[PDB]
Amino acid sequence: GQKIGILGAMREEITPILELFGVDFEEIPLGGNVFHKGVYHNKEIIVAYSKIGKVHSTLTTTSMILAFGVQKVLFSGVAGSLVKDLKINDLLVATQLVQHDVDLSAFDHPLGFIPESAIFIETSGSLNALAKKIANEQHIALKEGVIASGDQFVHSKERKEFLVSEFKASAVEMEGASVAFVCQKFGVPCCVLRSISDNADEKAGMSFDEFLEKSAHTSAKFLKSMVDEL
Amino acid sequence: GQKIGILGAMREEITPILELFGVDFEEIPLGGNVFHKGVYHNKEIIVAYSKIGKVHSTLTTTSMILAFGVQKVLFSGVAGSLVKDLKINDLLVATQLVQHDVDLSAFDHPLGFIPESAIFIETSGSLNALAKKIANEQHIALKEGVIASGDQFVHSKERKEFLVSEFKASAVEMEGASVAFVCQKFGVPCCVLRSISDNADEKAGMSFDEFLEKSAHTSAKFLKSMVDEL
Ligand SMILES: Nc1ncnc2c(CN3C[C@H](CSc4ccc(Cl)cc4)[C@@H](O)C3)c[nH]c12
Ligand SMILES: Nc1ncnc2c(CN3C[C@H](CSc4ccc(Cl)cc4)[C@@H](O)C3)c[nH]c12
Ligand SMILES: [Mg+2]
Ligand SMILES: [Mg+2]
Repeated sequence: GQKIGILGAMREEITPILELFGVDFEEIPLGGNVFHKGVYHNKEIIVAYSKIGKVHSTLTTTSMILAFGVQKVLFSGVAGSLVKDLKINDLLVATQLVQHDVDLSAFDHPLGFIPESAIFIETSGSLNALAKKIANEQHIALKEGVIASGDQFVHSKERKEFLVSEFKASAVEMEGASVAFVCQKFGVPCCVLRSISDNADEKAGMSFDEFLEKSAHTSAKFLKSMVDEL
Repeated sequence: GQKIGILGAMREEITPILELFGVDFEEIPLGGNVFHKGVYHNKEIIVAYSKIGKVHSTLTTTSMILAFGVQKVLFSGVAGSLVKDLKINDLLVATQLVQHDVDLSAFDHPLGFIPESAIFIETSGSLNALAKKIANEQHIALKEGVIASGDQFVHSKERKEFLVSEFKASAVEMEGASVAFVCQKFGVPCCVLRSISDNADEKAGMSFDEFLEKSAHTSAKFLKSMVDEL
């Protein structure tokens, strides 16, 4: 089968991936990351956590593509909810992603826009449709929406309101847009899957600490169900 | 000699590099970038502009290392001044770089800090010392200081004051910390050289437009003088 890269940002997001897949992994260090290489259902899987934020995740995704030759990238992890219908533990796939902290307004560019790029980065319609079909068959809600990514943990009503008003984002995290961006630049199909850990508000830190483990597991289990169909 | 990667962020920052080196270049596309491969003074040189910002520059630096096998990376371009003694056209090398827009304060981390990383990223003491020796011999001032990098063009007194107070930064740009970070992760020596284009204040946009071409040339000419000693 096709070689699949599987990414999280934090070790906690990939621990359930390694456990749920349950196969033997070889650990390969490169560029400050540890890549776990295994075989699952006749497919090579490469699993890593990037470390937090846009630079870390850009580097790790580029390494996955250039050094390991992955043919698709599936990102699994947690996110903050920006919409009332995404509750703790709920899943979404990002149809589009934006770097919400990019600001070239001094040159009259829209927020999120960089010359020679675009505000919104697309993911794989095929992988997103597969996710939705699995969610429907398993009787779980799966939102499809915009994810905003930046290098700040969002924990205020004011910043939430900006993300909703400026980008119509449904969730916020720190890595999805960079992962999807790298994949687009190399022509590699990408899916970004997140489970809600908090509401990105004043109490988000406490909610994140409480729900990281469960939400990371919810996303990882769903990612595995996608790989089972690939 | 050793294979050298030479990076700018904007096409305008590498146009003088290609012209000043004056050799034949082969254009090689990869990952949305165009790499210009030439031979200069018995050294292979790979020149590219990354496009603006942290994600673009992280990707291009990773490609330079993984796909082209560069053994050192020299970054050349322009920057906004945060200190009175760095005037338009003046040069500095970054002794350390910080991602000034990283904010994990919700988890009680210092600004700029990411777990499993550090606030300040180091560059090559050898390359920085070479730069200083060349500047002294050529009778030009060369500051050695902290450069702050983020995904916003800085154009306000308030943000300048934050960068100086929080990080003691001397200049601000959008790519240096990410380039230096990637190089550190792969063990590749890095030097980040910038020429001042503006004062990062309310009028920075107009100053940048006026001085981009000259400042980019000043940095490129100095970078070439470093390569002449390598
Ligand atoms: N409200 C929010 N804002 C941004 N990102 C996230 C995420 C997703 N990721 C989790 C993780 C949050 S930053 C952090 C720092 C130190 C420590 Cl010890 C625990 C967490 C980042 O990889 C983004 C969940 N909620 C978020
Ligand atoms: N005050 C400042 N703040 C941040 N970065 C810089 C830089 C360095 N780079 C130049 C370039 C500024 S962003 C931009 C966008 C659209 C257009 Cl058409 C022209 C410029 C980025 O690669 C950062 C110089 N001054 C800066
Ligand atoms: Mg594409
Ligand atoms: Mg080192």
